[PDB]
Amino acid sequence: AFQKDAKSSAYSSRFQTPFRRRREGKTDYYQRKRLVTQHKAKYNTPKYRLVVRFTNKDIICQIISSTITGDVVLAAAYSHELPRYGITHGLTNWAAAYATGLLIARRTLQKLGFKVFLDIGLQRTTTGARVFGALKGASDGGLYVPHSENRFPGWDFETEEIDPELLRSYIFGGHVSQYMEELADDDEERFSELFKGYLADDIDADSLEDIYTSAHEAIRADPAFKPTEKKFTKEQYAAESKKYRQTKLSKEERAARVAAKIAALAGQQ
Amino acid sequence: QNPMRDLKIEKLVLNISVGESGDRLTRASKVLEQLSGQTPVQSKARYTVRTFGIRRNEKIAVHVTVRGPKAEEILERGLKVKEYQLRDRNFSATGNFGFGIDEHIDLGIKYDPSIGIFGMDFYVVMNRPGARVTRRKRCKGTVGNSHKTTKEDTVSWFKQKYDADVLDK
Repeated sequence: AFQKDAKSSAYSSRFQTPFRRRREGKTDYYQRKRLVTQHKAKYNTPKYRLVVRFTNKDIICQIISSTITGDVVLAAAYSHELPRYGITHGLTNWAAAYATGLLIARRTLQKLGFKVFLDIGLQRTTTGARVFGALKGASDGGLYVPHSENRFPGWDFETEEIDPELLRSYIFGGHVSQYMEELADDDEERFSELFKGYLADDIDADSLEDIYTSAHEAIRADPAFKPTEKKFTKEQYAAESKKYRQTKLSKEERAARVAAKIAALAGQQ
Repeated sequence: QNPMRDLKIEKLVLNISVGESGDRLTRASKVLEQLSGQTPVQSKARYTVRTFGIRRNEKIAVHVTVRGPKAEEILERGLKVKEYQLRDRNFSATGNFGFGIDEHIDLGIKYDPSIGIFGMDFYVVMNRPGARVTRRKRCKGTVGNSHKTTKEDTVSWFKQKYDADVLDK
């Protein structure tokens, strides 16, 4: 980098590296401490977090607990399963968060015959955020997930009040259809760009609420998680992958490279 | 290579130093408002000076940051004023640049004698796509070497579109 920046021996020598999962900007250890650590007199009683995470367009809900060897997944549901239940579009929206969360609750609570805490991760807590969508679905789903109402959309700021006519509307995609409506007579340039697939499968707005309404039914009816079929084995995926992973060296090879180098770069061209 | 490592402007930040609070500052503010449409921000003196006649926390200067299209207008519009001639300094080693103009009228904007005239500081910070990596909350990273904005690269950018001249050695 910059000549008069650059790093001394002494800088590096005494540098204390942060964790790794911190270097990665992925773990808030301060919040993790407080999420995980258990009352000392409840002994080996695991403290299960419901982890909700948003990728660029897949939602992740795992129920996780901890172990000094590593954390431990009890249950996992991904919003990409939702085609299974009759959901194909907008699956990182507030309603896919709800749906996925309900899928998580129903699924685990099944394989159990349950108290659990929200790991928001690094998400901001803004009112109307969709992490909290996950929460509602896991809670309407059957889990005991301790929570308050003031981050669900349709929470009145300037009064301690929830409009649930609104929050229902979000669970079902009502803000998405209403946009989808509104775009059907003020601009079809854009309505064909985004909302494309809805044309391509003939699902115009009004129906949006039913898709989710019956995604719900479908889910409670069979939450039991279908793994993908696979196609190619452990071994193959491995083998084709090693075609693309460089492999280190011997000191012997490196030794030559320098000796070779002092043959070239040195003895007067 | 080049695809997707274009060279957008991150932001333009106009700045008005005024060795005092009061009318003369709220007027500098008024200028930046009507010129940006955004309501501008005030800055307090960091320590007290005396030979500059200011006290810690005095409110001494306003400024405003402006992004996308609107940025380019005011850039070019005041870039005009400067006859499309900057200098070889003016550009930072990290590839941003700026200039001053006095008389904030030399770029649209009437006179109004109950407003006065002000000088402005123009400062243009440049970047490429994927600036977000160094700026979002999670997995905050630093941008790869062969992606960083530089002086060479930004000058050449300026010399091109705009057509303007660089100047000096």
